[PDB]
Amino acid sequence: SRKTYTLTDYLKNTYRLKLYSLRWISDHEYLYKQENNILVFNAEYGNSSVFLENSTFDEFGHSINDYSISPDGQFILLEYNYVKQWRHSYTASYDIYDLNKRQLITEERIPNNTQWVTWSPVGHKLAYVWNNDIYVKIEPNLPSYRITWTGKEDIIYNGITDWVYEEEVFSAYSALWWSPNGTFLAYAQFNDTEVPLIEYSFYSDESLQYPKTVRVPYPKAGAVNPTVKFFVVNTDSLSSVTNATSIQITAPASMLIGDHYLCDVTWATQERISLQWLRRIQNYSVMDICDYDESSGRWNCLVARQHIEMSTTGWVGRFRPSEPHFTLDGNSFYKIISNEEGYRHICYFQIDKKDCTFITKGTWEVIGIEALTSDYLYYISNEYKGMPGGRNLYKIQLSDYTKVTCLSCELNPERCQYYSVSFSKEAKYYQLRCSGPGLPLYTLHSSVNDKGLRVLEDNSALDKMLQNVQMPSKKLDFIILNETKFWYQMILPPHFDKSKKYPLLLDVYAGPCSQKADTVFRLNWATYLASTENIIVASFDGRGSGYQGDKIMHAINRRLGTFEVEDQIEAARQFSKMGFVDNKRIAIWGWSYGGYVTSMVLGSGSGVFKCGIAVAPVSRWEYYDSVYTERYMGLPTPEDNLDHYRNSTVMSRAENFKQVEYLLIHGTADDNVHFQQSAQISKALVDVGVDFQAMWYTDEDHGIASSTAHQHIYTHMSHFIKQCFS
Amino acid sequence: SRKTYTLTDYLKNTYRLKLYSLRWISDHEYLYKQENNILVFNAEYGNSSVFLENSTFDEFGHSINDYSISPDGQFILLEYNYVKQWRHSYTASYDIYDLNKRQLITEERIPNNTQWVTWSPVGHKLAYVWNNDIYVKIEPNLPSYRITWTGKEDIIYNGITDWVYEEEVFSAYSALWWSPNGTFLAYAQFNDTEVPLIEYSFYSDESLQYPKTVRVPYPKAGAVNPTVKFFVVNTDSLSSVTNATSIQITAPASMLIGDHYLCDVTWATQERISLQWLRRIQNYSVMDICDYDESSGRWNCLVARQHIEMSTTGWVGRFRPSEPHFTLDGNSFYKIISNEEGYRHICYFQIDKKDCTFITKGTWEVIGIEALTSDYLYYISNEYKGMPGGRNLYKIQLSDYTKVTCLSCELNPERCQYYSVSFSKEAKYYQLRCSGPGLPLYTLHSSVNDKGLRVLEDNSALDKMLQNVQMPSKKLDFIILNETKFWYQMILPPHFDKSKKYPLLLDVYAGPCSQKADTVFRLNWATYLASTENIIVASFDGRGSGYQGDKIMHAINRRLGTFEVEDQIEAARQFSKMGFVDNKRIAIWGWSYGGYVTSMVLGSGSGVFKCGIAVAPVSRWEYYDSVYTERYMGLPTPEDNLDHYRNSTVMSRAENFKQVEYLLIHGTADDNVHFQQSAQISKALVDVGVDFQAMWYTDEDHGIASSTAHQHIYTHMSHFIKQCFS
Ligand SMILES: *C(N)[C@@H]1CC[C@H](C#C)N1C(=O)CNC1(C)CCN(c2cc(C(=O)O)ccn2)CC1
Repeated sequence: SRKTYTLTDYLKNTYRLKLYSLRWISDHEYLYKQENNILVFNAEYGNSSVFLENSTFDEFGHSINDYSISPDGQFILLEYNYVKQWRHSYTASYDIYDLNKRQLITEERIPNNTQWVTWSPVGHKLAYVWNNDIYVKIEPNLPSYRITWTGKEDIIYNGITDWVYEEEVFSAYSALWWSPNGTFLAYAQFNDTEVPLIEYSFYSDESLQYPKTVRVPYPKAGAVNPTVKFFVVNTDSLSSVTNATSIQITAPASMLIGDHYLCDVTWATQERISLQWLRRIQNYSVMDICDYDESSGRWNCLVARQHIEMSTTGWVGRFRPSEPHFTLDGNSFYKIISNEEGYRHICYFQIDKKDCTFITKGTWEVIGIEALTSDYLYYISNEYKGMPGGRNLYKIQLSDYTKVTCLSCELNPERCQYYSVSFSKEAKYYQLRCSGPGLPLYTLHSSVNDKGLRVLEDNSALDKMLQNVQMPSKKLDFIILNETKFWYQMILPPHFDKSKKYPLLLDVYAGPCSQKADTVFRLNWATYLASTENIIVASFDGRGSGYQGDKIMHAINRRLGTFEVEDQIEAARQFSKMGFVDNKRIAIWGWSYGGYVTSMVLGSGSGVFKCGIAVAPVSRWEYYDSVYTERYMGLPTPEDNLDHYRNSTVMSRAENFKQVEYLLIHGTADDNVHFQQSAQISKALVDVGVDFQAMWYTDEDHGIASSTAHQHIYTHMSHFIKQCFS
Repeated sequence: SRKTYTLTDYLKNTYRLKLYSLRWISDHEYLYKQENNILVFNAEYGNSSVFLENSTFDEFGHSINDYSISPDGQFILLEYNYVKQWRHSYTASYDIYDLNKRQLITEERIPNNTQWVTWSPVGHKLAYVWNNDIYVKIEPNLPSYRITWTGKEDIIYNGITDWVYEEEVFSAYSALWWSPNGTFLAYAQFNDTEVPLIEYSFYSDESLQYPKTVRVPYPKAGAVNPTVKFFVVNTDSLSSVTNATSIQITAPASMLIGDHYLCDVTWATQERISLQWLRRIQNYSVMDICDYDESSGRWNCLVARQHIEMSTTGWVGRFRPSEPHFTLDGNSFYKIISNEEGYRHICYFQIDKKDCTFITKGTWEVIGIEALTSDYLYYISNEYKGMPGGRNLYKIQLSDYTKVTCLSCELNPERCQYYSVSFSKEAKYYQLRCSGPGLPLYTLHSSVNDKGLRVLEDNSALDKMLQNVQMPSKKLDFIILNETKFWYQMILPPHFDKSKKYPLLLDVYAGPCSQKADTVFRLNWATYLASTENIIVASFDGRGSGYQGDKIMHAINRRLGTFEVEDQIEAARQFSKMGFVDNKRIAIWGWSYGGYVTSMVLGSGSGVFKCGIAVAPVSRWEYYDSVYTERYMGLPTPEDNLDHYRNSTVMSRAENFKQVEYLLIHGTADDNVHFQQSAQISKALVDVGVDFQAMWYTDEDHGIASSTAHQHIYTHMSHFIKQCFS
């Protein structure tokens, strides 16, 4: 009939998804920014007004890529001169616009090249980092107060994370946390003094005669890690002639005994803060609860009021220990932890009591706690229909755990099976975001009766466009591997005929706690391969997968590169045994961890796969960062796990590549997974006489996301797959 | 018929060429090494004896990769622990062996990591460089005399060249010159203090956790160059307590006025040395002839003995001003210079007279002066049959320039048209080396009558093998473009049929003063392409080509990337008009300058070529080194030749690559043509949306010559060509 979803539709993004990104400014109003003007909406009735006109800054003389209204409704922080750094960090220029007098504050403005900026939770206080030092501005137009003086590029970081903490433990650039009402400002300091540096070339624009060398503090497995220190300062007792005084919170002793990390800071009350520490051997973590001492000024963390979280089967937390949610009086909290059965559920704690109480249970897991009222506890879980790849919002009554209600399950079971949620300040209202299996659906509700107020966006426009295109379908099912069931998904070509034999591409990631089989609606490269090239694209969640309990997830503990690749191979082998797969044309590909798995599978000598594509893969764990690698592999020492670090490299399987067609791709400026990793893969293949294909992307990083490089890499990969299958 | 010359034959070197490398130790004898022992031959009769048995060093305990017998016959220098650096430079360990007492010297031995070592020209003195300083040994077993104390890594070089001087001017690591009888030791000192560094990553073995950054002083076009100083020391006037005094030889003023180079040093007599200096604008060069002053100890270079060499059409010399050949008394000399008609011929000079007298003339060129007696001057030229691609030995009478005799022309006109020669100490005997077009043939002759004494090697063995294989044929001919004729060669498939239409591969280099069409016999990749794949491999010498006079060579002055690439297109366009060429399958490939040209040709938008391969190409001249680049391009300033520098880049033609299949290959540790150059090419292609093939070779340099890499790249390229043509 009509056309198919082509490679150009994907690259040029002709079929666009509509979103509904709102920013709650209260328990009743949210701002719905548009391509032009920002509106303010009344959640209850839906009426709206204009918060500030698009023309308001026609003559700002700079392109504004982001705004950040103070919790005051009094000021607007304007971000411009954006310059991306790593995955989360970046620098920019900031201007404060006074909403009152509609004037642009021109005095004592924030420095250019500022690293981080954030308002206080309540007032209009400002805290920012610049040149690695922390500054506080009690008033938009008032002079700033330097809180720290030790900041030093690539060495001492105050209020901001270094490379590894940004990527692997905080997933943020910021390392500062205001107290509930803004009185205190807590921050972290990182010392990269002896951390080795990764060095690589950056060629820049053509006009650069000499390539520059980029050097950054990056600790590879087994190397010297950065050290951290926590501090708290009172933003009210700050003079303007005396240097602010920061109180350091240290220990615990079970942590200070060796290398450790700071993996979480959460304020309980206005004078109570919780901190979670993790040993370098991420087997054991400790939460300290510290209270402010009025007539002392310092903070005390009572031993006995601390809680230990450890595992004997694997590491702690999914990626790190979960975050606690404190009750009004801060004398108790709720947090996700692994069951005695290995399933993650909500445990209820009394700050001075060792044993907690699980308020949920079952062979499913709580993905996260979304909101806590004195009445109910709202959380997301994959309980419904026993599908680990589904996400639903549930509320449990704190007075009767026996009373848990599903708020998303039945809204539209056919179209919606994967939800995310966004509550207002007091959780009076909430916005549900459905992202599959049907077209993304955004709606608004009220917590009191859980009444559906209205549809914010149903993507009806895209719906109309897609009915004139031959789209692929998605199969989400499971297979059985010795007692246990493992899920998978397959993007099936239009007019799928189970009688016919199709070529198959295994799309892989498979890193610990990952999930490639779900109910999410996507418009990606796989859509095109299936719609236009009639290729089945499958993904399988084997041992190591998350959201299914620890027996499965911790199965690859200390053994990266074993079961998770073997299982990907076993899936393929079983997919071909379903009858609609041409086992002479089965390929595999992945990015980053997926690149590692792809390479390991292709070098396994299974002969199952004809060809494969590895994009920015890890080739050996000693090349990757410590925080992530060590979490699963332990330490690369003969006393610990060295032997396996050495047995799970790609280069040792070089000889086996003689049987396959391989495409190795990598960005030269990858700061995460260093080009080095592929450099060594290609070298081992050359030393063994194996022919293969390669492609480097100069000055591109781990995402290979610039507009041009992105279109080029997927175009190159399409050709490779088409050639391998035709 | 039987079999063909396969890719494996080329890669595994199954069909070995034999050589007869001899070393003249006197005017009557020479040394001829064997895989085992070294023999000594009597040129007159041919009888030989063993100089030193192979077993001699059975239990040396070290793999010796090179020997060096003193011009004494008394000692043998043993080279081991060899470690390569750039094209000519390398470090190693050295042990001396006393052939007199057949003892291994163990006292005061040469240090490890020695950068260079050389015997004096007559006795058994030794001069070596270590840690950038010069040392002298009057006796193999005696304490060494330090000569210099300024040596500093990557900064000050004594006795050895820096990167650019090694590659572009001296084509050697060595920068020290012994006087004829060994009395004086002259050397050059290089200062790279402000020379920018090229930096690139070296991955090393898999075990290396953090990649290393290599940094070498390398001046790119227009950058700050290294400065040079010259000194001469009397190695007979050394105490053992006094830090020997080096006498500096400075200027000339016409040189000191700005940036310049030392491009040649030649000793005239025991007390007369000659130096040649060149302006950074390699248009003007001054030669100084200096004399040792007995009651001064210093050296004086009399203006009046200095000769100037300059050019108005281009640069001076083929790659540098030619070297002088002095008559016994050092009162006059001969050297190859450009004619008034633009052809290089031998000119005769009186050391104190400005004007010289050409002793040869014609529309052909003297390639080199090989020997000089009181009676004759022997030289190589391409006069015979008027074909620029042939080489023959000639001897001219000093009494009558009218009497020039060809000593190789007729020895075997069918088999031999390309000669080189090696004279004995007093030119009483000489060995001729025919390297094509037939199999290489080595013979001996006596100068008195020019009588052939005997055949040294005729490669009869290799001849027997090759008869049982279908070898390709070689056609050397020319075409005519506007009055002028340009030569070309084609490797033709076995049983070539001018009626049939064959696919054509244009093997290109085309650098200024290059020659790809000659009568040399070669067993290489092209041999495989033609023999086994039936592909015609052609090469064309257009504008910029050498050995045909300046009109042709200087055509591209200040204009690289113009006529030389255009002509290569014209040649293909001309070949495809001979009838035995499938104009639908014309490919092109090259290395270094050939890579550059191939890239410019593929980006020309000519429509003539279907695909191409560029290996380690130059992409824009500002990225290449100053000495070579500025020699033809001048300086990259708006006051000089900047506009053309910006007009001859490969990336400006990115768009046009849409019409061809391109393969970009580059070693990552290329210290000569930096990976950066291919990195900017790939970026321009990505940014323009052009698809292509690439392949990097980790830790490989300009030659990509490691055993495995070499086999790998030719295998990869073969697949590419085969695919493009089948
Ligand atoms: C590739 N994925 C590399 C090598 C293998 C290892 C894994 C898995 N890699 C990492 O980069 C590890 N770091 C994390 C776990 C990658 C996934 N991740 C993440 C975060 C966001 C976000 O918005 O915060 C988005 C996508 N992926 C967290 C870091």
